[PDB]
Amino acid sequence: MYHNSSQKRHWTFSSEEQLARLRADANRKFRCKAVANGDPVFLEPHEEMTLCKYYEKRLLEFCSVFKPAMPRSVVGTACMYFKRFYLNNSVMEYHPRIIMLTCAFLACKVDEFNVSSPQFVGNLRESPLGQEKALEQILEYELLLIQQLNFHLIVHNPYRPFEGFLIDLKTRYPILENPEILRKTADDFLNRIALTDAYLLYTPSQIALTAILSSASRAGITMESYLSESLMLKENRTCLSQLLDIMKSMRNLVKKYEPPRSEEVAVLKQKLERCHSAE
Amino acid sequence: KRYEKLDFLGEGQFATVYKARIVAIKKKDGINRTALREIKLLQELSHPNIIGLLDAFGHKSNISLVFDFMETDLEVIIKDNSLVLTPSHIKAYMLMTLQGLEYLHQHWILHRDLKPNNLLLDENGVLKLADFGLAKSFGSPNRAYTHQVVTRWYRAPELLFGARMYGVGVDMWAVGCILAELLLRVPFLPGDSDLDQLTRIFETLGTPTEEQWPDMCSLPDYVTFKSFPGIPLHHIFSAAGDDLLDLIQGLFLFNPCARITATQALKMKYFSNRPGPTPGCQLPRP
Amino acid sequence: ALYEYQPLQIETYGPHVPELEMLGRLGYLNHVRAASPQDLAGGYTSSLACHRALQDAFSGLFWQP
Ligand SMILES: CC(C)c1cnn2c(NCc3ccccc3)cc(N[C@H]3CCNC3)nc12
Repeated sequence: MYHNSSQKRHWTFSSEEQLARLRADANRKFRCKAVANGDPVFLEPHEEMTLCKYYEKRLLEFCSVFKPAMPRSVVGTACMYFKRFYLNNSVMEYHPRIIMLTCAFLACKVDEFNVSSPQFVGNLRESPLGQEKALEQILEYELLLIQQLNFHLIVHNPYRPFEGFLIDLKTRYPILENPEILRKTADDFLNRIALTDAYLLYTPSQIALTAILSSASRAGITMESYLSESLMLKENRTCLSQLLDIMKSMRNLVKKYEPPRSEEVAVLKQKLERCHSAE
Repeated sequence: KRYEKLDFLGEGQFATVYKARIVAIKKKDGINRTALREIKLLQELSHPNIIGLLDAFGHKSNISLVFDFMETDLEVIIKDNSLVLTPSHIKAYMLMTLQGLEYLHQHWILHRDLKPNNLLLDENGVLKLADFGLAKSFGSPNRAYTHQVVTRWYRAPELLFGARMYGVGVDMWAVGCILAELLLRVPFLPGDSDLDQLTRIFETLGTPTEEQWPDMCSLPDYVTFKSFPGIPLHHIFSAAGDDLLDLIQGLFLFNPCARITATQALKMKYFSNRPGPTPGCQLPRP
Repeated sequence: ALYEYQPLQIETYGPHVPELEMLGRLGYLNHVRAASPQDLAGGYTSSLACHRALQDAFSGLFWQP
């Protein structure tokens, strides 16, 4: 359950500033380590963020063509693993190409989605020697990934809260006659919310409710009575306001997110390759 | 490492346990899925009657788990002929087991391996459920389960009939078996095979009908048995009180839905009637 | 000391979830998939899935880091 989970306790952060601080500390720690052990080779935190967004997209694409059919909960767990890993680790030390595959592997194990290692690596569009090399790399990085997650493997995704909210709307909110029409767009918004840092800043229930209400507002429905009356928030004004600003900030995070650009990503990919070759 | 090994506690088909400084460390596929299951579940649970995962470490694809050191388990208590299991002791063990199981079921997790040696006892007399290597989350309709779970002696008839979907009853039935083992000091239904396990169940508690199990015939591995009358419960457990008999009957109901849940079992008069459960410090120890 | 059942309470930081047995009365089960006879025989009901979904929906809706 989320309300006493590790995700709530250790992986839900106050603001974007704390996340940027974690990423900057990771970047600076790698810079210090490389300077001591061993400058246009190094990457700044915003460049690391662009690379991380690119490879989160790569992980999503990998999971969306995985055979056998890969549960969406598994994909959410893997993407959460990726985000959490690169909160405290530099893409310059551990390559995101391997880390994302390790995240998918660990998520498949943790979610109880049973798949054999050769079956897993067969989904990679690489030659058999490449698949064996990738499997060896994943095996090397699995324990490292688990350690960097502080052994917090259960990830609470917003999809089940989304389903529960749909059940509640269909039962206790006759004003909205067919909550099913809210699904697609809400799911779409959910996808966009996944691309931001919202999974580290808000609860899965808050994210699901924000997606549903964004779908309702986009459809032209002001279903605020669900919050006021059905959710009891009429008696508590403080709770109502403290939820409304949460959804508003979530919408603003989705508004201010920018997808990585193509040739910019190419430049940073060359930079990362140089970082991992010179080392 | 940070833990200095103290003693070798045991070796199993899945892992080996060492006492160390006090804690207990359990040492191309990758990291073992049993250890990963234990970590992922015990990190999300905190309750006095559930084994605590204090730490975890490892190297390469081997991983060691750190738990609190438990002095004994219920199997050693049951098999020890020099300890008398009074009604108060049995009630205390049952109470701790059911409280841990209620907490576990509230967080939508099935133990699926309940048995006397998986119910460990600390030095203070606190019973903790352990060996979560078969434990799984339940309540999701899109996820199928294996019927091989639970050691055969404590496996529920729905599991023995091939149920791929089940709830807390699979634990509850095992709890009932444990309760029976606490009263008779011997395994209640020691079947040599699945067929023999079902035979012993029906020979002791009668052959269920549709009146007691409205959809038993839908189970994939259901085979029509002989219509046994069973044995009355007061004949099996002569020293059992009426409240204890009601608890046993609820735990051993053939219908899993009708089978009492941990919450319902805790609310039964048996736990509220006299005598009260023994405090942990006064429970028997080998 | 005689045992007394104290229902353990865990703060969910969200709206109240209707109890497991009341779900059918309140009309929730009309919006979840009906359990097949096989699932019922093993002790699986649609009520469990509905209760879990509602609990997940309401868990930590009002919580702030
Ligand atoms: C949580 C787990 C890793 C744990 C914690 N304590 N503990 C102990 N302690 C000593 C003891 C306890 C009970 C009976 C005898 C001896 C033994 C043991 N494995 C033995 C016992 C059955 N097979 C090998 N596993 C554990």
